[PDB]
Amino acid sequence: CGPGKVQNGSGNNTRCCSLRCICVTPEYHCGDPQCKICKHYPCQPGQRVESQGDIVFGFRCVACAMGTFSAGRDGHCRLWTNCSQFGFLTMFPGNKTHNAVCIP
Amino acid sequence: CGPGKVQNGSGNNTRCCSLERCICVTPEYHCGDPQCKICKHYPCQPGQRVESQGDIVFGFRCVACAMGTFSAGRDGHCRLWTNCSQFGFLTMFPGNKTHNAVCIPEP
Amino acid sequence: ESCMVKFELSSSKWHMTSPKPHCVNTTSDGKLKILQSGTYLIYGQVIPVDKKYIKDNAPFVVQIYKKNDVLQTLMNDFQILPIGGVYELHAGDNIYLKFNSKDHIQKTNTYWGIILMPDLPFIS
Amino acid sequence: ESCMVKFELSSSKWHMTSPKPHCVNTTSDGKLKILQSGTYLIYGQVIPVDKKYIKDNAPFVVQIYKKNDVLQTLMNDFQILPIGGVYELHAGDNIYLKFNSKDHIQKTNTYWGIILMPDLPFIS
Ligand SMILES: *[C@@H]1O[C@H](CO)[C@@H](O[C@@H]2O[C@H](CO)[C@@H](O)[C@H](O)[C@H]2NC(C)=O)[C@H](O)[C@H]1NC(C)=O
Ligand SMILES: *[C@@H]1O[C@H](CO)[C@@H](O)[C@H](O)[C@H]1NC(C)=O
Ligand SMILES: *[C@@H]1O[C@H](CO)[C@@H](O)[C@H](O)[C@H]1NC(C)=O
Ligand SMILES: *[C@@H]1O[C@H](CO)[C@@H](O)[C@H](O)[C@H]1NC(C)=O
Repeated sequence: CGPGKVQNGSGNNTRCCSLRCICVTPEYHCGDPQCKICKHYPCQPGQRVESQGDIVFGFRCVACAMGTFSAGRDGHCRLWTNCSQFGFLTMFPGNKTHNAVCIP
Repeated sequence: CGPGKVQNGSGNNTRCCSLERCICVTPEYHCGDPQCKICKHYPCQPGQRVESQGDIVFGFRCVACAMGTFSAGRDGHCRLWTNCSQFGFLTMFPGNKTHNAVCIPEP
Repeated sequence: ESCMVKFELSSSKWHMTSPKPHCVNTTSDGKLKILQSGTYLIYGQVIPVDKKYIKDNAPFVVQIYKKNDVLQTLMNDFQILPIGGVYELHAGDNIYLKFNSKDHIQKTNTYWGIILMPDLPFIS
Repeated sequence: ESCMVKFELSSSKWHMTSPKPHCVNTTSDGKLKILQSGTYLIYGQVIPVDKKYIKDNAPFVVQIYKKNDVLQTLMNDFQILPIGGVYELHAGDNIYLKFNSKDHIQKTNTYWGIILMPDLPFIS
């Protein structure tokens, strides 16, 4: 999973805990707040997976917050890639559906 | 609604009790309780009856239709084959579970 | 001056505070026939078998009866099921349980019973 | 003696049999702390709101915690569920309820409590 983070579970219960475990299997999410088990609740592009509940999660497939994107069913708002701080300028700025492209 | 019956319930909970066991007559609807207090919806496929296990609340599964019978609809009731030989005609097509037997018209 | 009984499935025997409790005249079926009127508390857990040991498509349902009138109707996806609650009845009422299929029921660690409720007048 | 420490959710008041019960030192928020060790009986019904009234699609779950570890984990599809069961406990045990969303419960007609267990040395 990661060097400075904690691997727990196998197969679809795979997740990366910290010293907020995050299920790493795509379109799989923590079912409990402690992320004891990973559940299956896919979304669509431009949507994340909100999980209201304090012992067992229910799942709403809310759209992506402004400034982010998600181009897959997994339902995770990954942050935009600021080409400027990386070395390039941005050809297309990017939206909820899509991440920015960089001009070499 | 039925000759040896009286009508019970309305809409899709309609049922005609006899004798006191009842049958939901709205298609693909079946008694959910032993007393058939409510009719539930559990469609099946041709050649399949609807077994109902339970002593207070029924569970359902689309078991196939017993041999010697048939069911050409989704309602899930095994209607009996037409034995024309004991009834008066001969049979062209013997029939299977999905369809009813056919009998020959000329004789 | 307490009146408490408990039926276990494994032993099939009631465990009581007294040999002949004043409040009840139990049946070894698992049913019970109360004698004293007042506030009661039906309790007990009902542990079913695993969903792989099941046989029929019948759902897990547990009912509680007052005479022949239904009192409670519970159901879950074949996990632990606590039953009962506070109820006040009168002398000579039939209290027992009906299931959907007795083959759902695992006999180990399944129990029920009733206690006569000492009145609570204080508050906090 | 007889310590039944009931807690209605509407009034948020612990209806009690005794002024300061021998077995419990209750709290106002619905939690409690065990005083005397021994056998107990958690009881109570939990009335949820109607399916129409719910907002979030979070599942209906009711849990029981002893200290920090889990004691009971119940869940049904928004119907009346009873809680509790017989549990022997040590002294100073926290017994409280955590459910995923405090928004979807009926405060009216919802109660929980614990009772001390009189010894049961008789069988029939
Ligand atoms: C038995 O199952 C077969 C499934 O194909 C069906 O056979 C019938 O017989 C004719 C023969 O020419 C088939 O071409 C047709 O498919 C069927 N006839 C009709 C009118 O549908 C049929 O479902 C079953 N046959 C009987 C007699 O029950
Ligand atoms: C997001 O940007 C991409 C890149 O041009 C574009 O093809 C896509 O239509 C955009 N989507 C929205 C919703 O703006
Ligand atoms: C059955 O009848 C009820 C009216 O009581 C109606 O609301 C429902 O749509 C009907 N069909 C069903 C339950 O499939
Ligand atoms: C108690 O129950 C038994 C069940 O066999 C019955 O025979 C007996 O008459 C009951 N006791 C009384 C006092 O009715």
